[PDB]
Amino acid sequence: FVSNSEILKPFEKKQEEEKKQLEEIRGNPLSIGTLEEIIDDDHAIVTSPTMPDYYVSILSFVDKELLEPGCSVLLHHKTMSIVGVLQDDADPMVSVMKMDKSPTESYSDIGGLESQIQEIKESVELPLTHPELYEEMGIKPPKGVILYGAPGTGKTLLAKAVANQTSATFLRIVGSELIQKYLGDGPRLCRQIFKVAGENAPSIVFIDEIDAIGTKRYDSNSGGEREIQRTMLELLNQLDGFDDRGDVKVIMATNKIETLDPALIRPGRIDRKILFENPDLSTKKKILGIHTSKMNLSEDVNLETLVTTKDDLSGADIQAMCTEAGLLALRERRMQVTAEDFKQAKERVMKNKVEENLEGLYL
Amino acid sequence: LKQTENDLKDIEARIKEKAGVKESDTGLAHPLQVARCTKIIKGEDAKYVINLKQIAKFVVGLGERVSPTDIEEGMRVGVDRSKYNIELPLPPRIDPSVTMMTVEEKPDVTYSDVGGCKDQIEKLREVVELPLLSPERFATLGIDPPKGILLYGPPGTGKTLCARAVANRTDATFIRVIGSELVQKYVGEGARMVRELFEMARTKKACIIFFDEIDAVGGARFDDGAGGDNEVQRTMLELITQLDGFDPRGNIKVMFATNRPNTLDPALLRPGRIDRKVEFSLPDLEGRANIFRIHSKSMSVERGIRWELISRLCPNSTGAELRSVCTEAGMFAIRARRKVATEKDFLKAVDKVISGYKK
Amino acid sequence: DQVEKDAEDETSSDGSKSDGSAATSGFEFSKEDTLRLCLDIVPYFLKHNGEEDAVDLLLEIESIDKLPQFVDENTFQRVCQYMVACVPLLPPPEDVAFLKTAYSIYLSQNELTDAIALAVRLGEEDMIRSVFDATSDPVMHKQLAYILAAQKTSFEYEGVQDIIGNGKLSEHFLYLAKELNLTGPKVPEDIYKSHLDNSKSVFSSAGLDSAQQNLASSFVNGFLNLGYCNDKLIVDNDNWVYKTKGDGMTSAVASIGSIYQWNLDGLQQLDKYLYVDEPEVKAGALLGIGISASGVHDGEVEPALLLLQDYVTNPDTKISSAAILGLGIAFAGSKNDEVLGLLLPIAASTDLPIETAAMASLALAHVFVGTCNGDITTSIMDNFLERTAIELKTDWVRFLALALGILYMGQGEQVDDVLETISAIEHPMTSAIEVLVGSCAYTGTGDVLLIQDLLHRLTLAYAVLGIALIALGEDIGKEMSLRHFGHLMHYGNEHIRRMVPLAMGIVSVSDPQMKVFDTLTRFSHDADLEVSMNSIFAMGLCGAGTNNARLAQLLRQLASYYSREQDALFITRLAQGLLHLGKGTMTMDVFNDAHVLNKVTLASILTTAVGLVSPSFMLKHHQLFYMLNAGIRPKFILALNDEGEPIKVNVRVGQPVLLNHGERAELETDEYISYTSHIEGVVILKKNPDYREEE
Repeated sequence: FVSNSEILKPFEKKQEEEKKQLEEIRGNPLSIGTLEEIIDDDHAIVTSPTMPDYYVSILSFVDKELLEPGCSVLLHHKTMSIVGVLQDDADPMVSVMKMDKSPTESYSDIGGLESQIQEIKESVELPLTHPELYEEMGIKPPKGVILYGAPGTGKTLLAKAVANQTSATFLRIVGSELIQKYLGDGPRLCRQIFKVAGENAPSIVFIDEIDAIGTKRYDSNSGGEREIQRTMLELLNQLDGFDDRGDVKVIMATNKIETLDPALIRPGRIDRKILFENPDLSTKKKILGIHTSKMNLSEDVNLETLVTTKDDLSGADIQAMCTEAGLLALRERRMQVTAEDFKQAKERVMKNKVEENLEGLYL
Repeated sequence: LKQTENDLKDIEARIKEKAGVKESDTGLAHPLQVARCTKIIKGEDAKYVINLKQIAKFVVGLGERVSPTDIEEGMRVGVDRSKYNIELPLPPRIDPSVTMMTVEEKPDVTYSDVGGCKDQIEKLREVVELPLLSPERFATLGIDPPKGILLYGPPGTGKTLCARAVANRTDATFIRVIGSELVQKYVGEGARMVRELFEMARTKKACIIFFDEIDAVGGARFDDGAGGDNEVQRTMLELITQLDGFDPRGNIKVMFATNRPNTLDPALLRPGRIDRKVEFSLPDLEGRANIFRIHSKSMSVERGIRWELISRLCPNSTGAELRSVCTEAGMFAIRARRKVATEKDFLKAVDKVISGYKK
Repeated sequence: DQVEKDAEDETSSDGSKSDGSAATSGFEFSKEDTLRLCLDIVPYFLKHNGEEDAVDLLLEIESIDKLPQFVDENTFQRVCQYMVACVPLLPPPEDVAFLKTAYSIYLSQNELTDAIALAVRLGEEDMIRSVFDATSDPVMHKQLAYILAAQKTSFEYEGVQDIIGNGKLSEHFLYLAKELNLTGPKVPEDIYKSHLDNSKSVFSSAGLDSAQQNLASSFVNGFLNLGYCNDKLIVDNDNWVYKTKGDGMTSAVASIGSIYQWNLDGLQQLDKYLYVDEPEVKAGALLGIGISASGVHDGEVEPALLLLQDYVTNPDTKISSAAILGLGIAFAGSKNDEVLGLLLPIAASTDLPIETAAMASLALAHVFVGTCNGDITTSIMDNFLERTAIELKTDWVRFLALALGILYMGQGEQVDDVLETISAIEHPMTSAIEVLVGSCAYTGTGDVLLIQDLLHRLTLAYAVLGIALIALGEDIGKEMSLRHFGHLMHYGNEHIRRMVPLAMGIVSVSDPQMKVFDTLTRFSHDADLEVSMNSIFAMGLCGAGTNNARLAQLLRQLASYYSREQDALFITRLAQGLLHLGKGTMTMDVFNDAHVLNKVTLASILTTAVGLVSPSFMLKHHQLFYMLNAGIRPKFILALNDEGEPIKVNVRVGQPVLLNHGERAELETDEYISYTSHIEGVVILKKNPDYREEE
């Protein structure tokens, strides 16, 4: 306040000549629109979301090189004349746009996935954190990454953990939003994804849970659609046309890649296929160590005691099993789970859950 | 001159607002993306008075007039979607589509990923290279070059660099128009760009007009017949009138690329327009060796590697997977911590392709 | 709440060596009833060994007097590991001053781990030497000597070097005669000079024809060939040397000094142009010797730089200009009253045709930085206000005040001499100096008051110096600094505009950022043509040591400048020669693993800010482009056995596939166990007693 009063305040107070009247003569009101075409004759065409498309003129504010068609600019309401230029982010691009900063997940909180960490790191984090390794080899790092698993563990923890170490903004695009059920929205929304990340590139593109655009079938029925056929082709042109050192990656995870277009596959652009694997007992020790730092455990029970019984659970239900372990202690009126509570809590978990039995009694 | 541009807002900007807006909006109404007029009485001769919006449509009677430059006032005179009478000479041809069409005269691409495609080059030698080199031979032969050449194969493979490989031997002009922007059902979008291709092809002889992803264009779609739009309805007429109807063959050629012939209108599929069909097959060992040695110059490799062995262990594969072998070879080298790619690095890259593809 | 309010108003730093004082004299800190609260939690965590959570209680309330009380008995080991990962930052605010009180209670004990933490952070002169008192192993003191040469600061000048550097026999010294030359860049730089012979790359250097365009070739000759000896251009074809006269001849031989740099002797190599006829030929000779002597102070087997002190004062014109700049770079780290006594009358009268004091103001700053002197700022203060002798022009008066932005570092209460100059003659740069001189009184940065005082200035050109220091050690002040740097690029004077790319360019090797690179669009073309010429030189310094990689975005700003005219050739080549500086592969390191900087390198950073006038307005001498050699740190890593003698050792390779003594490497992590104070770069490893190995 003291500095701005003795520095920035006298700058505007002492000398007032121009920049005050630039927004006056042209017009006071403002109606946002998009430039259709730009020329040197000081005339253009603007269209507001209400569709009052007219033919107006141009006055000199910014040079014509800065004015580009397809971006939101500074306009007038009634006369619709161009009063300036604005930022293009006001133009609606994708119906669902989620930009997350500082993701909470990291490599330490995802457990024993280091087998799959080195895979996702080499195709995403390694070219971002070490661009000189792929430059000396004279090769282009893979842009895409194929993932397998379930939401919350395989298709979630792996995506958010990389954005933390890469210091990139988390950008999520729903796979179903790529197809709006309208002809022409397929190629339009795909180009706008690379446009936001195509300036400073301080982010990484993430797409999860594709049950739709991943399968075009043979027709517009049986789960496929005709707009999906031509949308996956334009995404290929946007994948090859996109060129950088790896600051931005496109990570898409679906259930099956057999229905994908061999064009969009394009071997050499996507070198990474990560299939969901069943973790070993060492994975549970890393997940327990996080929650045992808060919840106190008895001295007679260590990390080797809880890992004894583990049946088909990777990383997700270890927290859910410890939730019941802390809930049973509330019945005994105590805030610290002791050895008597561990035995009765794990029996209520491992039992009465999975009805189907995989057993070697086929004999 | 620096301070001169600042004070013109007090003088010149007064008339520019009236001449650029009020004169255009006169009567409740240069690149033109919109045109309309409301309640205007003129005179029969260049009267216009047409509302381009689908609401309150107007026409023009009393004879026929042709004014391609300026019909009456310019400005709010326009056409856009529907044809009305004598308004045709002034279409709104302005559009920022310059990023779609790519015009390259005499490309220098010979063999990069198309190494081993000489089987398809021989298919393109008689129907492309022959009419674009010595067209006078057909006078002695008596036959005719095909009006068009159709490309077929795996999606996203062999439909790009193979078209520019034959263009080098012909010294022709390769014009690639991506059909992704022609997918729109907007009236007049498809027929306008196709018409301009034959116009520029008449100026310079021996040119190649290439349509990328004709499945995105085609002769008919669901929004053509079931819809009230002439998009693709008048576009096929441009291929029938220009190519087969009037424009010559050896001077003006047309090439298509599709993922399947059944997506095209049989009217264009019948002989006389689209005749030859080029199918992309899998290159042999000789084709894989010529592609790997070219990529080995860009990527750092060991001076003692031999591509005549590891490439032989891999069966016939697509041209897209061959570039993947060179990229995946460096990935195992990073894990092995080597400045170059040894012979063991290429072995792990091929085994990754064999286990995940089996093509 | 009482500590936070008392920390906002104080005349001193945080922490004290008196544990029995109630702090009731002068500024009041602890109350009368709070004396018992200081000992309350001490005995509880003492028996249970709960110092992990006990220090966290001190980190929140900022109590320096409790820490020495927790040390009594039981485990002195595990308490040291909890001090490294907790004390530096528990809360959002950062206070590193809690280690000062530990020097008193650990004075007779310390620890292997504790002596590491007492030599970092504040790094008091008595606290740095505390690692040598506890450890009696002479092998451990060898590895500590490689760190002391990198740290400098406390023990640099006479009393350790030139005295103990000849060897000493005692328990707490143990400094071998080899450890003097081997740790610093003295012997290894000559061996490393031979490795660059086979490691040389394709060179674009040439001699061209006319002396007018030889300035563009001389820039490519010296910087691209730095570290590599070239006898083809220097010996055979003199057209790029002899044809140049005046300032061009000074920069011509200055290119020769960098070619012969990092050699056993930089004098006899330049004796060809040392004494011939005119002082113009004699100018660059003494300039190149000081450049070739960068990194060495007392010599190897002889004090070669001691005899060069007589060339500081010369009545000749061109010699004195190139002697002060060249010798001022080589004399860094060596404190001598003879060099001080010569430079005081030169910078006093500021005689242009004779003394050439333009570089004399920065000579005192580049040499005596890091030492404690109150007389060096007193003579300049009296000459600043009164303008003694023939001093007239106000620019030379401002050049003194700009040079005053260095000497007060580490002087403590002696910064008052700078405050008197600010109140004497008002300058645009001196407005922000009075705020940042207080950081020397607190013996560090990162205080809540210091961060709040910087916000008082921003919400002017010099105030961003302390902001970049906090951004490197704290991520909280770093995230906001990127927002403030965008709004500070619009100002009347061009000082603040050119400091933004230079501050991020030096640290661009550790943490490159593309946000500042795209802001150079307005920095390349703004108003005056001198900005466009300095922009190419600024982008070259941002790209020195790294070829492309994340600097491809910086290369896009360079693509706008290719070729215009003959005079524009040297303008555009400014970035090209700096990208190929050191054969294109090198590193610039102003820091270490001790979380402290090097005051000698920081002085060269502020010296180029005050200097580099030739690419800017009012061109003085062409020798100002070679000033970057003062801050260039040699890139090497030694491979040593358990005895510290040079030998081939098989370990993790650095940045060059075979690591040996004097091999180029840098920025490489080391997970192997070392003796004392594990540090990256040069390190002496060992093996557990179960096996005998060199790894």
